[PDB]
Amino acid sequence: QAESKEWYHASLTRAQAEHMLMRVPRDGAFLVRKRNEPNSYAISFRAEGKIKHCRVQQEGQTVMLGNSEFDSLVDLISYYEKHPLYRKMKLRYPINEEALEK
Amino acid sequence: PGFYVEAN
Repeated sequence: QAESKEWYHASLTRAQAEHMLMRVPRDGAFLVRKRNEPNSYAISFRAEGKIKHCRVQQEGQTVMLGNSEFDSLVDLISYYEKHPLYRKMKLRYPINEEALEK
Repeated sequence: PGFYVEAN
């Protein structure tokens, strides 16, 4: 049920993600960005009133994050909308230029 | 952690 179009950025740096997330001061706000290392993404998110980043590693057709693994990035995000990602924080508010304009 | 944190 997570929708990549609402949170995914193919081309966005860490600094740009931070500038976006500063504008929506809600824990659980997040976006996902491709990194310029192969088979790598970052989830940039707010938790504990701060902006943090975690890496997601692709291996073959699956993506890995800590003790967890999924058939797609969309499925990983779906899972962490239902289960906590960082301490008690779940992914809650997908952030994009569209969201921010509103 | 460093520049990136570990997920649960």
